[PDB]
Amino acid sequence: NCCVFRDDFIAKVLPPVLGLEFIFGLLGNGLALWIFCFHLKSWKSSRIFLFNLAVADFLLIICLPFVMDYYVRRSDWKFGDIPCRLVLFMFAMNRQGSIIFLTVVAVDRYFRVVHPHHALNKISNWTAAIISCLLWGITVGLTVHLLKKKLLIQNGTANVCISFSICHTFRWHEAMFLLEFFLPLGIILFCSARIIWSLRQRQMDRHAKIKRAITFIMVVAIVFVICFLPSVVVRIHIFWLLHTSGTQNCEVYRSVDLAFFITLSFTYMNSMLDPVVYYFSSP
Ligand SMILES: C[C@@]1(c2ccccc2)OC(C(=O)O)=CC1=O
Repeated sequence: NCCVFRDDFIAKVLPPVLGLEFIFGLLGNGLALWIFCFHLKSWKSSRIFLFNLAVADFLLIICLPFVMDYYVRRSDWKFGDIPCRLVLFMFAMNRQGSIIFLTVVAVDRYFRVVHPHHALNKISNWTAAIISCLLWGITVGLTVHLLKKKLLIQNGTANVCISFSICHTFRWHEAMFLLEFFLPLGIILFCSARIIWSLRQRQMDRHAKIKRAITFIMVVAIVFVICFLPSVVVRIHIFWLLHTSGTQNCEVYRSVDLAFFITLSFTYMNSMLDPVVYYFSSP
């Protein structure tokens, strides 16, 4: 009897917003994959990591119509009782996989400006594919547990495919939702701080085009914070009522859960702005 409910205001927000993001997501990341496969004449180590970033976003954009149909049925999973776990495993894997390949690019850019002579900058394509394959391995390590757990809680006659329910339990999925964001913020922000400082200490900033390069190092951090921070702060807010003054009354959870469910739409926006900021902007 965990806190699960639905409202009508979200039905006037999510179906238009989620559908609109799907149009931009498919045209953006779909076109980006076209250039990588048939227009990139030299596949270096740096472009390999960026390619995986587009694959993760595309695997999430293709699943946007399925989750969109969930709301239009008044929050009812009409079909796919077993695919409910599948359609949710493909969502957390894409979200976490995008973050992992988002920090790697930031880490890769850090080693090219602060340690120009390091041997890591000259790794061959294969070595950049063995590392990339191992990164995909750890993505499913923290996500395949969705299949083991049972899902589709029945509210009498309705079906809801939700794993972010506001119920007082030490769930690994909820805890991993907080580690997937705080830890990269301690690496992405730190790496982007030295890149925007080493390029300034050595006076390379002035009288060069590199001003644009410094600008887009901060743009990446801005997009990451805007897309993921609001979802986290409303998740921690739920934990406050869950730990103290909660677990009994479901009315206090109504406001936060509705905000959390809507704020989750911020996450599928980083999969739309990534081709605009990462690939297309760069020459
Ligand atoms: C909205 C939702 C979803 C996913 C697939 C099918 C229905 C609903 O997306 C997530 C997620 O982004 O991880 C958790 C969900 O409950």
